[PDB]
Amino acid sequence: SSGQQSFETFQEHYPVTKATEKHEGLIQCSGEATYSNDLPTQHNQLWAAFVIAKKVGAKVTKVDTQPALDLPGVV
Amino acid sequence: SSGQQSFETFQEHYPVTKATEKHEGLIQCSGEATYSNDLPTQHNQLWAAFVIAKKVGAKVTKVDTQPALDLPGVV
Repeated sequence: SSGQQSFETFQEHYPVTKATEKHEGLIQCSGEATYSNDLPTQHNQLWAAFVIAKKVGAKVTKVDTQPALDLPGVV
Repeated sequence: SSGQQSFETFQEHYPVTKATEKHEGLIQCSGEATYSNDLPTQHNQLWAAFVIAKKVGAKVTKVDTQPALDLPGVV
């Protein structure tokens, strides 16, 4: 595969209309850049996941959490 | 021991000139209030302490760190 790019730049507006690397390009590539879940480990942190309904049009009348809570580390 | 306080308060400027509790008062007393060293444990964190000179007007000609770096956990 290959690409070609054709465009104009205007030095008289520089740095605007200049073709540049991304503001965060290097930190993105090095793994320095942080996202939401890159927050360090907090003491007593837990993780969440949804419990879902699978029966369209039905109503949930009873929920048994015991099989989940029997696993050590489920809170 | 005992104290007395005498002061004016100006209802027309309220809440300016009102005698109130501190903005942070309850969190300061509960231990919810955070100061610089209440920042959570960070991964790979170390603690610093100063090594000090004890001989005024002398020059330090040699530093032997090996007795310190011999202790596990000194980096």
